[PDB]
Amino acid sequence: FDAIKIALASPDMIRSWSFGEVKKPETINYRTFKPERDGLFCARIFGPVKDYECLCGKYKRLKHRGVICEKCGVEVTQTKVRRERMGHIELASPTAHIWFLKSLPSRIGLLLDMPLRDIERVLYFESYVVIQQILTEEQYLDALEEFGDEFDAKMGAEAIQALLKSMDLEQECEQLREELNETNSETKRKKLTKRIKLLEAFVQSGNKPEWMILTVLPVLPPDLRPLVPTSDLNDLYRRVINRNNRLKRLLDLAAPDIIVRNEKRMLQEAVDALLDNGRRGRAITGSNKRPLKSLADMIKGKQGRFRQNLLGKRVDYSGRSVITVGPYLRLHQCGLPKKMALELFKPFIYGKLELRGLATTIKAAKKMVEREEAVVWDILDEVIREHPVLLNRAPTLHRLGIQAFEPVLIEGKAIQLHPLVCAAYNADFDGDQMAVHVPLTLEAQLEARALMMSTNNILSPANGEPIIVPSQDVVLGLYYMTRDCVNAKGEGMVLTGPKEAERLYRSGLASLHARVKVRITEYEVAKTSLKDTTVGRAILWMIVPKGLPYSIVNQALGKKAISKMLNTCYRILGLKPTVIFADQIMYTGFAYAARSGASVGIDDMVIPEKKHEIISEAEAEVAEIQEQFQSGLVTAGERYNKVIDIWAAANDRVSKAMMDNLQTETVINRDGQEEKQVSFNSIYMMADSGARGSAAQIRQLAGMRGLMAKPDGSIIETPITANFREGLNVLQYFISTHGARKGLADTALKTANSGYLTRRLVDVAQDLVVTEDDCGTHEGIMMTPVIEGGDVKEPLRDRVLGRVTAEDVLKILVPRNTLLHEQWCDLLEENSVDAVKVRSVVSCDTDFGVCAHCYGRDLARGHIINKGEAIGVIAAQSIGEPGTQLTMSSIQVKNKGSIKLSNVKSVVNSSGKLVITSRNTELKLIDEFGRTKESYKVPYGAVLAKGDGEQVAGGETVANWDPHTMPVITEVSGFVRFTDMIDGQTITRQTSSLVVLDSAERTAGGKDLRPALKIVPAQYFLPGKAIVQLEDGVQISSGDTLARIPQGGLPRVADLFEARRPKEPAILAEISGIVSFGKETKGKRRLVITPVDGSDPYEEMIPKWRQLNVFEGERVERGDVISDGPEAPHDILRLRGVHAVTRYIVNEVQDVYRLQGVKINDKHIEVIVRQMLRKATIVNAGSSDFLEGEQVEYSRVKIANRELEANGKVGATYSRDLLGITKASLATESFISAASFQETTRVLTEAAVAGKRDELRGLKENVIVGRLIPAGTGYAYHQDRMRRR
Amino acid sequence: RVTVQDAVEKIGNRFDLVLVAARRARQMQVGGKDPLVPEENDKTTVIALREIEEGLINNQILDVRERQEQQE
Amino acid sequence: HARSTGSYSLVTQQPLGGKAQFGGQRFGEMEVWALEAYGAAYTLQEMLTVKSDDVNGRTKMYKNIVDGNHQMEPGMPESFNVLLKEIRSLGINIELE
Amino acid sequence: RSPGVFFDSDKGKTHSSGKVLYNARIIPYRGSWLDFEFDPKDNLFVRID
Amino acid sequence: TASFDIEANGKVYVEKGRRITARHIRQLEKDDVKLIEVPVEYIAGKVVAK
DNA sequence: TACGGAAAAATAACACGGCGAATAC
DNA sequence: GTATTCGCCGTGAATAAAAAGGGTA
RNA sequence: GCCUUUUUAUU
Ligand SMILES: [Mg+2]
Ligand SMILES: [Zn+2]
Ligand SMILES: [Zn+2]
Repeated sequence: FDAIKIALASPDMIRSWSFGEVKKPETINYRTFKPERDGLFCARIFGPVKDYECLCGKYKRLKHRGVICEKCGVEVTQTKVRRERMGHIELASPTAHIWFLKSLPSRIGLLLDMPLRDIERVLYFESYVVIQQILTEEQYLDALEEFGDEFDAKMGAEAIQALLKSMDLEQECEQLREELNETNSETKRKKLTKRIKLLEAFVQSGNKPEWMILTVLPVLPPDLRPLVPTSDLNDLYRRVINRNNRLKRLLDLAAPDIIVRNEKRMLQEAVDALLDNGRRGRAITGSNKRPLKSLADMIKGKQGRFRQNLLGKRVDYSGRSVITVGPYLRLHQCGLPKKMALELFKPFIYGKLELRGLATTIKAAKKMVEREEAVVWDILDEVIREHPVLLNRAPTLHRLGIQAFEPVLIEGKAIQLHPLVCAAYNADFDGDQMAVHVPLTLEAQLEARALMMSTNNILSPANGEPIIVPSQDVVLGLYYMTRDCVNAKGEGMVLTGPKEAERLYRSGLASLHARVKVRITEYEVAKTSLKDTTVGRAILWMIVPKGLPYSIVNQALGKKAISKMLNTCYRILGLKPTVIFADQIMYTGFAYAARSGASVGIDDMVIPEKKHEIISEAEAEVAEIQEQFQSGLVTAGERYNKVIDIWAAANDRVSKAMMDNLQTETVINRDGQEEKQVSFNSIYMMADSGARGSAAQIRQLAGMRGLMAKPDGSIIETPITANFREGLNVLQYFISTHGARKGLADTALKTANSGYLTRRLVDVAQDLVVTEDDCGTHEGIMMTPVIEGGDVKEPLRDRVLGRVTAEDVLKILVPRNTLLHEQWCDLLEENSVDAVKVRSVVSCDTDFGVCAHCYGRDLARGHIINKGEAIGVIAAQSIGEPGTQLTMSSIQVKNKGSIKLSNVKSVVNSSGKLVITSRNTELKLIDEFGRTKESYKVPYGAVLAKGDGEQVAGGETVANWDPHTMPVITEVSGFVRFTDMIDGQTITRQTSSLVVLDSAERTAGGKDLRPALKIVPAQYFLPGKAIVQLEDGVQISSGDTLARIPQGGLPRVADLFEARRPKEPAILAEISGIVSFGKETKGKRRLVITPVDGSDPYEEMIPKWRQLNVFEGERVERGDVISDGPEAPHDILRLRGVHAVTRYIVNEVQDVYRLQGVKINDKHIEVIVRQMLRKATIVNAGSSDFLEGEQVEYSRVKIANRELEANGKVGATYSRDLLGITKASLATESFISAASFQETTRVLTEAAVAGKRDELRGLKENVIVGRLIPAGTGYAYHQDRMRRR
Repeated sequence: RVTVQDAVEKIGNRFDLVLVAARRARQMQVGGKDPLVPEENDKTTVIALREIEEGLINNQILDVRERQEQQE
Repeated sequence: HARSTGSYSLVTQQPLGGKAQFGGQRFGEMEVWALEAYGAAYTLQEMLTVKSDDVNGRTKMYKNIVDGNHQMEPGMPESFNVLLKEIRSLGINIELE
Repeated sequence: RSPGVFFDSDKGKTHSSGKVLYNARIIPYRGSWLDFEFDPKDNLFVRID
Repeated sequence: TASFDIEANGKVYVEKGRRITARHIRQLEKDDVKLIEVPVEYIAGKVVAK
């Protein structure tokens, strides 16, 4: 099959699926386990329960395949044929479908142009409709005697089916087509544009409206709801057939009208409870108080087929046990147990036994395995000598959770997961029990060796740093070697080479760390020099490859230092000398850690003598602050900020006093003067290396742990004065748990949110596959690193690392189609230029994917991204992976740089200050080399001490402003005249000071009159709640103040990726022009801009509690905020631009990513917003086919536009819509991929009424339908499939 | 084998390497096809990758070997 | 718990859970995305069809591994046929082309 | 939750929309829950179950 | 906070159009008068509740 | 050997966005 | 006609073990 | 031969 078409079930199509008709409500017989005639499990209707055995017991021995008997009529067949054959029931009354009824919007409600409330009153027999208008039961007795001969009315779904039979599809669509062309409505147009979209999609899929109302209801096959020695579905099916049989008992005896309306309602409620649960008048519960599982409850949610049985299928030839260290084995190897791998490779044993000829059958080969003799293990090691085996963690919130290995047979039922990939799994050896998998066939084993092996998984897909990072022990063995000590054994002796240092240390006459001179041979060709190298660093030179330099080895080699040592070996040496180098790091870092003896103890770290004096000073410092509060010197808020000020300064004073007692404490007499050298404490060796302890973790260990947080978010006033070495107090440990149990409740609850964020990120980005090599488009975004902070954290070295540029930047410097390598990115760093135009993901215009050169580098391989790789899945897995890592004033230019102001119409002031006039100002600290390092967005009203275009020295205050009061600044100088500014009506004066009244609390005498201030030209208007200190008759300058106007992490990733509006959205300006005040007597301020060439009647809606950023006297610009606060993701796309929203979502996700310390590349978020920009709202139809009000995909309007550019008619433009990770994953094509995410009761009704025959594109679709993935080597199969079709 | 970086530099794309090694493994399993590499005790997964280590098996020259078997 | 072949579930043709039920390891929706991230198209097609879904395939695979041939055949997954009958049991038409 | 009068509040950004909220919960040992919740429209509304 | 001034037998206690401090609370307690003069527009903003 | 479902249960009562429906101005 | 609040509705990680319960007289 | 709830426990 190549496509799956979904539509409405016809009454003839339901009977075409069913081979028989069921009439019995009871499932089977009560006495024996044999089904009755015309039952739910009957063999005549569906098929026999045994393999080639009739129900009576006469036709056996497999001598027939399609015989039909005459005694019982049972068509004997296989057991799996019973899983396919279905049944149907003939209902006495029609029944409305509950999925199409309770959906939002209602499919039955939009056809009958009724809301949800009245469309269910006629269905459950409370009201009547005609065959329209809705009349109740008490209006039906008067309708038969007044208009009874003109119109006829019924109730239930029979009247709904008769009304859908009366209306026509072409007649109702014509009446709605002429209504949308002439209407001045926005909210009413939204209700009508979804109704005509429902009608226009019926004629394209050829679905009648009467097919939605079910006259015939199909049932499941009996193997789909099997009885067991009582289920949660067959008892629910007994609720429907009992109601179906009772309605057949009412027609023959001429039942009255009162009893048939109640029986049809319970028949309608039985189908409403069968096909759905939770969307009715009352959800049906079982006998044991649990909610009963309906047909919808077993298709949606975690317990549905889409998540438990189509995405969560259990896997044979696959086991699960805890993981171990296993230091003796190689990187591509692990450890599989003897009796476990024998049970996993059980047909692999049977294949090798029949190949050699030991057991040439399947029966005696099972006896050879279960006997466990000596010849079974020699067969087993030949199979598992080079067989790849997938090691798999049960939570995989990352790409590296599934890695292949080449295991060896060991004792013990635990797997020996490799320590080098232990940081790649992000899972320590804390007793975690996790799965294991094998590939059976040879085309799947090569996928494990070429892609899933641990050898070629060195670099992380998230960042340029390798994911193979030595975490705790191998880095500790490396750190004890690479150290310098005076007065050591064998100090100041010559060595012939690096291999002689192994002879020097294993004999025991010299220490592991001694300042000597070893001869080394460095490569790129061989150079030799006698440099200062200790004994431990000389062990490393036999471990590193030839071409690795020495300048990366000569440091202390901590965890942060050897992260680049593994990266430089991948860069210039290649992958083939990386696997041997990484294994020999793990061989040396483990074996020398045994010889190291780096431990933890009470004699290792020591409480410094300055700690007991600092705590005695801090307890004496809080005594005078508390005595000042009793006398009344400070307030409650000023005292609370002062205690944390003097304790965090004491926490930083005890941090440095404890650090020097671990850095330069223990000294040894080196035959002379007592010199200050680095201490050899094992706690500092685990702290300077950054292996397992940070600078703040040892601060909590030997010193006081500092300020702890409250559960609501505040800080404890009195922190822990003691430390963990001498023990805490009872209350000190109790307030220590206020941040520890809170952080662990933060950890155990954000994994349910980041796990939901992992599903939300993949399900919207699974359609995006790289499909082209080169397209030819020069469109892209402008790249700028983080500048708003004081110090640069992520520069342009790691920002544009491995991304092909769109347009060639200047100092011809770089080409266009050339990928930026590690040498090309360093060429951009030495030039010190910014504003690089690179090819972005949202700028590529291809079908169901992006180009390979428009993406960049994979950052997991050394070359470019391969054509046919899941490019949206590798990024969405590296977004939820830091989700469980993060938690759920004046200016002072410290650095040196020349100031620069953009889009500022600065004028002269009275004192010569660089006064600003625009709202959106951004400072640029341009250096002498040509780049910038610092930036600040100062508010409107900041007085700059110096102008623009000169150098600003470091440590000098350049500006100052007031954040609480917003002033107003004119443009030119001149006399001031109070135009329309009178007192008594709208201006009162409080004592020497003037103030304008608020628009809400003012009287009814000055509501129409608005104040103004014109020059004597430009007119300046002031808003309410302002203080005017200027009197009439005083000459003022341009920069003088005229009106004083006074006033976590994972939710930020969740709110921004869903493209939702926050609690304080920032309003943007549509057309640059003149903004007025607004209109009163409305309850909310409205914004209107009437420029010369703009749109006049456009109006906004601003609440009264919000304030206006820009003034109504100054000219507004497109891209200036009206409300202060966080910018809304929907308004930055529609107004500022398409390339502006992809810069805002990335830089704000990366803003909260730097607070935790994780490094995620910017292109990984850029492939998510491309799957958020793939839905668009077309602004004009023109020569196109679909309606303007209809919202379709960007991939559908881009191929249709290229067809128009080849023709004579022009192409219709479109406006993109930022549908989030929840919105765009549902309202899209490939309905199989949308039904697995969520809203299976809704999006399957959205696809049945609209056709939506998917073209087998997408990754979630091919997983559920079970065929080759179009984002691997199956893309080459899909490439040949397009060549076949 | 240990690493696949020497076989991927002959073909380029990684997903094209799996397609040519799977078709080489099908010939070594059912239809004879003794390899030109020295045969060792390892399985046919490594033999499908050892032939691309020196470059005697490629995706372009494996299709002309399938047509050569069809002419005989 | 290790399972090569054993008793399957009666609702859908899939393995079971627990060591007492021979220990069929559940893959899960989180591990499908980690398998398709590398581009393992032949492995992900095996992991949810030949292991569980293909009842006509897992017996032909079990006759193929004991023969000595590691060849995977494309088949119609019966676990999707479990899903195909669930939508066909409602008033929604769905077919294959 | 103990049976009695519970005065709750959700400040910050949880169902606030720029205003503080005060909901009073009278819960029994058994029966129907009685709630008195506010709104951004500044009108006391009663909630039962 | 009211825009008008509250008088009691020719004694001005609350200034018109100005927020008073806490000094007028204790000063008013010693000379409690049960009748003051109020304009007609201040009562129209209230509810009658009877 | 029969009906499967209703009203009482001396029921269990969450939280953060979202979509459509019933009002105030 | 235009918002506006709200009733109901989407979602709330993943993975192993034990227990009852599988309609009521 | 199972399935679904609930509880405990693990990452
Ligand atoms: Mg763990
Ligand atoms: Zn028979
Ligand atoms: Zn492109």
